[PDB]
Amino acid sequence: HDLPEGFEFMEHKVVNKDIHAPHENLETLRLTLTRQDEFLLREEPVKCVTVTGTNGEYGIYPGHAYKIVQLNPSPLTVEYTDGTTKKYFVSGGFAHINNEGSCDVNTVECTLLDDLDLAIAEKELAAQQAALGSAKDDKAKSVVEIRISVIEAVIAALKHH
Amino acid sequence: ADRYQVIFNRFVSAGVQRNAVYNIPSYEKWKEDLADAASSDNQKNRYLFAN
Amino acid sequence: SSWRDHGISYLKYLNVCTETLHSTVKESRRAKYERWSKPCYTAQRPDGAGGQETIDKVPIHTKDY
Amino acid sequence: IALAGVGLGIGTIFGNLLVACARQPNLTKMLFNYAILGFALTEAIGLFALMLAFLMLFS
Repeated sequence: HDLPEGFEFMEHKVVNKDIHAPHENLETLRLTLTRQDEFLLREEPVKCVTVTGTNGEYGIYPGHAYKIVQLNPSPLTVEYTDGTTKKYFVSGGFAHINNEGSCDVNTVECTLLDDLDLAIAEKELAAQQAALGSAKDDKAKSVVEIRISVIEAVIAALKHH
Repeated sequence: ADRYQVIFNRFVSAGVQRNAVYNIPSYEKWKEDLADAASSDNQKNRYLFAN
Repeated sequence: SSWRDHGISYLKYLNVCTETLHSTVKESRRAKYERWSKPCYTAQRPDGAGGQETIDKVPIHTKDY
Repeated sequence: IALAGVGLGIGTIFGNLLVACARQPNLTKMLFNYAILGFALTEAIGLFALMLAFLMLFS
């Protein structure tokens, strides 16, 4: 009746480094990207990862100090040591940075920037703007503002490149 | 609520299915335990993450 | 931004953002992504008569937030 | 007057020390030692001025 803890099935535990330990110069960062409980990268070695948190943008490189970031709807960039850039777009979630050389970005929804379309965003933005005036109450206005902000961020990311 | 315990089923292989449990300590007491993980040497795996 | 002042929780904010993101996906991939948002569920309690009295503790759809 | 920039400098080090100890309690040994090492490299400058003061006060 010793209920096996669900985490025990997952043997890929997090590698945390002790404070007093000697330093190691790392050349790659182990990135773990997850969408709706589905990982796209499994401890992939990358040169750097750019993530847009609440306060601002962050460029995470190997050896970055341990930190927790609350992401916002925005693009995410991954640059490999080879010299290849891969861009996704996330709607939210958290990013955990470890001083040991790991970065786990678990987002509610992470989709390729290519999969998104421009005209679809434009029409949706117009509809939300029209519906904002006809908002039932304050809560509806805030919800529409959230939707508008997400669409604007998507459009800005597409127009950037 | 002191805790929320989710009991579900886990699928190891095509036929080996077991019962698994997720415990979610209520925030109020999770904050208190995160305190011990930040100060005392106790809980070393959760020292950096806690900090 | 302004949704916190109205009592909306963070999880509901995440759900709305994901639903909007899915609505912005192309038609082809929308077949898959849109499945990951549709809230097809309810909350019920069986009563003495056997009827499944539906509960209203939490809204199901985003529009009900 | 040079001591004004010295006494303040010490407070800055100790001010940072408390913050550092708050977010890395285990590594108090390194932080405290470095604080006292710097306090001596700021006290030196304080002694620099004090010597000139005594020279211009007793001569």
